[PDB]
Amino acid sequence: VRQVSKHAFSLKQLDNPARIPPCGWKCSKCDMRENLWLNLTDGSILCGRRYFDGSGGNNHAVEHYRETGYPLAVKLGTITPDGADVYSYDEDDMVLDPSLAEHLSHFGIDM
Ligand SMILES: O=C(O)CNC(=O)c1ccc(S(=O)(=O)N2CCC(c3ccccc3)CC2)cc1F
Ligand SMILES: [Zn+2]
Repeated sequence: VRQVSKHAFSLKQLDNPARIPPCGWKCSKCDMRENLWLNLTDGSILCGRRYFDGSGGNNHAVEHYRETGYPLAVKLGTITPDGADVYSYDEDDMVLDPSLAEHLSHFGIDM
């Protein structure tokens, strides 16, 4: 079972966030329109990491975590009323975010 993040009840989300619509996303740093991760601190939309077999993206979301420390990201296209795929860069694991509806509503997203 995925464990609840240590950040789920303490996450600081930045002021004056930009709204995120329900589709049309692109990585800000490359052409990818799939495997995109919404950082829950700042609403950045950046591609997933590259793996040893060539799978995955161009590491833009994990690069962004390394620059900012902003720990949680949600995989766009996985959000339903019951949850989403949430990764914690700080905790090195997929995690549950019981505050995900609040965190997504910060960006105008209705789970
Ligand atoms: O990429 C981002 O910026 C944000 N996400 C992540 O860092 C992330 C990290 C780990 C996981 S994992 O442990 O489930 N696993 C997902 C399959 C991976 C795999 C790759 C090649 C062949 C077989 C398996 C191994 C890691 C899922 C993730 F989404
Ligand atoms: Zn990218």
